[PDB]
Amino acid sequence: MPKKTIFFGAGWFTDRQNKAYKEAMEALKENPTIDLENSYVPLDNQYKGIRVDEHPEYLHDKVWATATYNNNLNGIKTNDIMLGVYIPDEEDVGLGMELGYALSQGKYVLLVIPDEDYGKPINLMSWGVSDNVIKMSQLKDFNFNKPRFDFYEGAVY
Amino acid sequence: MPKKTIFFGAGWFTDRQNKAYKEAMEALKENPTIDLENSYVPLDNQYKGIRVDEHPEYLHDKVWATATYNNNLNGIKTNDIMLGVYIPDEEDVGLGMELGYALSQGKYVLLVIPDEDYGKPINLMSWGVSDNVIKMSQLKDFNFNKPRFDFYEGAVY
Amino acid sequence: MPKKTIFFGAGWFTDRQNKAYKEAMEALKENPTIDLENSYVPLDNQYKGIRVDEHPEYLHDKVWATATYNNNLNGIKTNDIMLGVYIPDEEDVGLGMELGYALSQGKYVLLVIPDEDYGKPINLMSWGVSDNVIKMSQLKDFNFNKPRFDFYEGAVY
Amino acid sequence: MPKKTIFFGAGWFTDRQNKAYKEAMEALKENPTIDLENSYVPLDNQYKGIRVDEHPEYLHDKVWATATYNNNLNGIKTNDIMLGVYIPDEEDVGLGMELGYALSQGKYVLLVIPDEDYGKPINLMSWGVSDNVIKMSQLKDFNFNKPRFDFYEGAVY
Amino acid sequence: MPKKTIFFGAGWFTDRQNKAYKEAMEALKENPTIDLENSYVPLDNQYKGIRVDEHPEYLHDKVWATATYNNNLNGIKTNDIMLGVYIPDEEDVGLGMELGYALSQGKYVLLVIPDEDYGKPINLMSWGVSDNVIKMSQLKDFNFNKPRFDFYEGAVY
Amino acid sequence: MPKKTIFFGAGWFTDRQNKAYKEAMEALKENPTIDLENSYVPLDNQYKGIRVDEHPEYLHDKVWATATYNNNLNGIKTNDIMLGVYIPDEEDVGLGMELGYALSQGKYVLLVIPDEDYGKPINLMSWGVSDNVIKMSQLKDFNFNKPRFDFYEGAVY
Ligand SMILES: Nc1ccn([C@@H]2O[C@H](CO)[C@@H](O)[C@H]2O)c(=O)n1
Ligand SMILES: Nc1ccn([C@@H]2O[C@H](CO)[C@@H](O)[C@H]2O)c(=O)n1
Ligand SMILES: Nc1ccn([C@@H]2O[C@H](CO)[C@@H](O)[C@H]2O)c(=O)n1
Ligand SMILES: Nc1ccn([C@@H]2O[C@H](CO)[C@@H](O)[C@H]2O)c(=O)n1
Ligand SMILES: Nc1ccn([C@@H]2O[C@H](CO)[C@@H](O)[C@H]2O)c(=O)n1
Ligand SMILES: Nc1ccn([C@@H]2O[C@H](CO)[C@@H](O)[C@H]2O)c(=O)n1
Repeated sequence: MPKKTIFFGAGWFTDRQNKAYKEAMEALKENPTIDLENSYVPLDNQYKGIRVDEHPEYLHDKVWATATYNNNLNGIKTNDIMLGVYIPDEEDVGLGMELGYALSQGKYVLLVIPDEDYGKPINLMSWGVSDNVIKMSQLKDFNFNKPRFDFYEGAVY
Repeated sequence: MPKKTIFFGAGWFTDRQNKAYKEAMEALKENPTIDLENSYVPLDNQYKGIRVDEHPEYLHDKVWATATYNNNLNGIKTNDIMLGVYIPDEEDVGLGMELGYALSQGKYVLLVIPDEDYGKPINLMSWGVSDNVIKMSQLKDFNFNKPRFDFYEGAVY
Repeated sequence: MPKKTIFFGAGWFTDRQNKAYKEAMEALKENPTIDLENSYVPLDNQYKGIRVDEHPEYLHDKVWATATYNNNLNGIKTNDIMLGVYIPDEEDVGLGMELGYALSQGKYVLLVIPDEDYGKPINLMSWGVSDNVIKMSQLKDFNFNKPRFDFYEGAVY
Repeated sequence: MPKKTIFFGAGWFTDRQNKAYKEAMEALKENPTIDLENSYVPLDNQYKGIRVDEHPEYLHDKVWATATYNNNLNGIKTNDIMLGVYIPDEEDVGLGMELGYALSQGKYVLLVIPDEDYGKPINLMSWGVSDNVIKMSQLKDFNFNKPRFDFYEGAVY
Repeated sequence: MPKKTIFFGAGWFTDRQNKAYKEAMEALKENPTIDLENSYVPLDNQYKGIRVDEHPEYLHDKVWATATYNNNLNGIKTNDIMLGVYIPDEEDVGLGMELGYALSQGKYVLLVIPDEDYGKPINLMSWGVSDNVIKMSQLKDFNFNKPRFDFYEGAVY
Repeated sequence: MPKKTIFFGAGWFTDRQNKAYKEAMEALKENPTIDLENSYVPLDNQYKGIRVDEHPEYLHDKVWATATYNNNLNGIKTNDIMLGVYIPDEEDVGLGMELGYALSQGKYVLLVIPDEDYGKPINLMSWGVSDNVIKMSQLKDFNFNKPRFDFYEGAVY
């Protein structure tokens, strides 16, 4: 079984983000076509250790920001597949940027939406960058070695 | 006097977005380095001239979506400069994607924030993709012939 | 009145190609949004000014080929708009490659088909790379300052 | 033995295409550096099942075309190597486009020509996009882990 | 008379670099196809207006470096043509990187070599990235509206 | 243990280059995350055999140069990681070009500097293209499966 690495695109601000985060991570743990160990998970890759939760003064530090921004781009460009954990009611400008970067870097762009949310409207441009969008319950068995193009069965605005 | 064209990146989904939209458009009309006539305004380039909020029968039309998505990419790639009307409290996933696309197309990426909001934290990834960020009241006089890189006078989250 | 430059993508290997070539060139001469003088015409930019059909000693010259190939890429990348004079029944692999290159360089990709052939099926991949396709008789009046995406009024095979 | 995946670029219209198709497929089956299972073969990836042979009404469907076009680009961008089964007498605009896309996506671009045809003239731009061109009989033993640049020993037009 | 802008690629780290710098700048002032006013000159675009050789406190400032690096990339991407003032005996790693970046941004890459040095061997990779190379005394009259590919009249090492 | 391939970017002119070359090669031989066998080493990939050491007439041959230039680009684009063996006192325009190419091709760009030299000033643009710069003694244990962004702890000019 060949395995692909992913960039774990996902917010961690809100309760719905955190729930979807935990679920997507569990699905990837079960997916035999994913090498999670060698995948890039932003939350586990805080520059120089420094946790911004505990030291918010770093949010005005240009060096911290440059390094964190660059680490994210690096994580996208050096991994096989771009994953976007996507909450239709809580769409994220940062994830959006990353989707557009991933597109430019020639990566497959997979959005994953919670089953309870699948079908709800998403932004045209999110709809368009995506090569495919699936429900959370399909993530554990998605074949990342044979990724295909498909359309969201759902609304755009 | 050389003139550049822009892509008008902006949400139109809240009252603060719409207010910023109207102000930015007025500033561009007054800027002697911008050719607004030959610029791309997404809201005037929707497929078949139809907005999905005014004709919700198009919410699941895949042809309308494909064409509108593609028209936007074309608007970014064929114009000189990428503009992002940006509300820190109401950031737009669609604009984010477009910032990433613009970066891929080698365009200058200028964010413009209402004066009342300038200085407030913005998303890391918006901070990073952007080449520069200014107050709404600076847009009318910005020299688009000599565009330069600068850091936002403001924090990220 | 702003003017754009074009790369003149066109075969010259059949009578219908050559007829379309001559017509497209005449239309461009009359289009007030085109600067034809500073446009790239492949047939005037062959290495050492020599065409391989008139001097078949060059059929295996690797230097002539490298230079002519590279001159074409340079012609696409340094001009505003990619034009493809396109015969549905006599499609050209060389033009196809160039359509792909132009896409990579972020150029508007306009196919122009003789009126007598407009509406006939074209290759899927030509249909997709193209931003738009028009009849020969529309080329003289096309506004290259406001280029937009549209679907071919026609089938694919 | 590391293995690479390919996109199987090849027409299936004519008798010469079909013969070369069958031969190239057999060679890849024998090549220990190719993972054919996880490679993208357009003919086995018809969108939503729908075979256009049996339902030609889909050739005027914009959604079918968008999806099929995108599936092909996706198959090129997500695989390691671009293969072009190339018939000098029957050159294909669609394959051409794909070669240019593959180039832009940073892939090795390998043309394979039937032994009976190797040496016959090919288009300059096909000659140029290619990183290498080989005879059909060399495909089964080509080392895809150590791909090199070389010139076609043959004519261009 | 159409005018193009340039990025002024040049070292300033030896006497021969500086002499070539001054000569190239004078030639550009006289070239009727160049808009020098709206061109990017790296030495006038250092972050905070400070040169590290005049203020060595900035030798380890990561913010100064990030901004100056980014300003240069922006200068290449937003101007029409990439110029490289090139000393065969004193080749510059920084300019080299920029040649590669310019290639990525689809810009014409023109090297200009002092007359006294024109014809001397240059690095293979400089020879290859360049679209063309000329003598300093040709820069004042070069037609930047019709830029073409040519091989250096000179060797590589 | 997954393994990545590299392009071995390094000069071989001077005594310091040759020493660093030998050391970097030995470190890669010891690194379990590198597949050196399938990596691209320019010095072992002389076109058509022809060694330029022994036949310097090839330095004025345009075909030799085209092929060697292209083989290098091909070696960068088809491998996972770009390595630059970097001597601060002897910076190389060719390596510079390759770094910029690698960046454009979405590769991780790792500079490696001799321990005796680590901390010495390097060009701004080398500092910027790099995703990371390490000392020679860290190369044997660098985890190429989890590459990260970091800043040189050293001077720029
Ligand atoms: N402080 C921050 C803010 C944003 N991010 C990146 O941006 C996405 C969420 O906006 C996430 O996918 C994440 O990669 C980050 O890493 N750190
Ligand atoms: N229905 C829609 C939705 C989005 N957009 C594009 O995306 C941004 C707004 O999210 C805008 O910047 C716009 O380009 C659009 O054009 N039409
Ligand atoms: N001998 C040749 C052959 C091809 N071409 C380029 O490719 C297209 C014609 O196939 C044309 O669009 C042209 O750019 C060329 O320039 N010279
Ligand atoms: N109806 C069609 C037409 C074309 N193609 C793609 O284009 C190439 C042949 O033109 C082939 O390589 C194939 O990928 C396709 O998939 N379906
Ligand atoms: N301190 C520095 C060092 C380098 N540069 C850029 O890189 C080239 C000179 O190496 C120049 O072409 C210039 O663009 C710079 O701008 N500032
Ligand atoms: N004659 C030459 C000259 C240069 N090179 C490539 O350029 C880098 C050193 O300049 C090296 O990294 C090497 O790839 C080459 O291969 N052959």
